Amino acid sequence: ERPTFYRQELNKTIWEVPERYQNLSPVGSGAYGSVCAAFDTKTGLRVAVKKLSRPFQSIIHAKRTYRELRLLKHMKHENVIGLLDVFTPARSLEEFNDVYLVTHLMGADLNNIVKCQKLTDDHVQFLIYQILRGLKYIHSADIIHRDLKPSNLAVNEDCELKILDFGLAATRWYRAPEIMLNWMHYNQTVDIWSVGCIMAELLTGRTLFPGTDHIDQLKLILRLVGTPGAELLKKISSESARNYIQSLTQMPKMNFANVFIGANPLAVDLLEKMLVLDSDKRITAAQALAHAYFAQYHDPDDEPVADPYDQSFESRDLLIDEWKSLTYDEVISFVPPP
Ligand SMILES: CCOC(=O)n1ccc2ccc(C(=O)Nc3cc(C(=O)NC4CC4)ccc3C)cc21
Repeated sequence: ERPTFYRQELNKTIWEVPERYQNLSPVGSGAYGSVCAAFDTKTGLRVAVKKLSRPFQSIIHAKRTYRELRLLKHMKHENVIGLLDVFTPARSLEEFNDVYLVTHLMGADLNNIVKCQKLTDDHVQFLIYQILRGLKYIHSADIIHRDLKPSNLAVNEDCELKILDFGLAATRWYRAPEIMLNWMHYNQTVDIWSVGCIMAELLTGRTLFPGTDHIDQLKLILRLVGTPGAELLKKISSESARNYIQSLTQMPKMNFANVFIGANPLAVDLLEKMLVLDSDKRITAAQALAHAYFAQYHDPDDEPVADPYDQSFESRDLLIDEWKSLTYDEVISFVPPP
């Protein structure tokens, strides 16, 4: 039986949700719609509810809506956000215009927990191990975040973490330089770069690359990692592209031990492996988990990978109505987790 729904205005938008979700409180806007904290009267737990913004307005919005719902329905890991529920106030495909997604709230994001504090080495080990374990899983399904930052990390009172907003792509401080140089031949280690920026900041209490704009962001990144070496310059196919980066003023690579003074030598070594300018030489999520830095947390028998994920829809050029219908079927066939 279809639950009883109720209307409420929040941030100049109507929210129509089942009666099971009580006390909606706005927590901000997060990936193509706003998010409310709510109390789930069925479980007694606190949930995050997202109302997608104009999900079937255009073709881009309709495909993005399908992409997100398909991703959420597949993702089943401790350090990756999962779907608790998906609903629409619509009674038919014809009336179907709104999509709401329900996940765990955890408590807060990584920014409100760290709040620019210099964290202890063991605390950093726990936080980074969790992000990496989550990324290993996401990456094994051929899914990348491409915009990982502290605000996409939902964290518990016990510092248990879940990654949010992966597979869909604000601050540019955690962005891989290859994305900003628009190399468009990049791999899964764009996420590893972001992990490196986060880890350095948790260790030092300061943003590693706090650029003021697009130009300044690259300038700051190249000051630490250096201008591209001979090996990386040979890999640039377009001469216009090779002429652009080799005009950003030469910079030698800094020794990280002379930058992160007093830090655990194993933390310095892992940062060297995470913040390599050449994406082909940058460490993977799986390799990073096996690094000596995580010796206390690493368990090769409890670092699972994802089941095969069918994302052939990505190559398809369909009409709004076809993406809408495909999304509707995914809503009605949703099985809540145990
Ligand atoms: C926006 C500000 O939010 C906060 O400050 N937050 C603090 C804790 C917290 C927990 C969850 C959320 C949140 O956005 N949840 C969510 C994620 C996805 C998601 O990750 N989707 C992509 C495809 C994988 C889809 C649906 C929801 C409900 C926000 C949260």
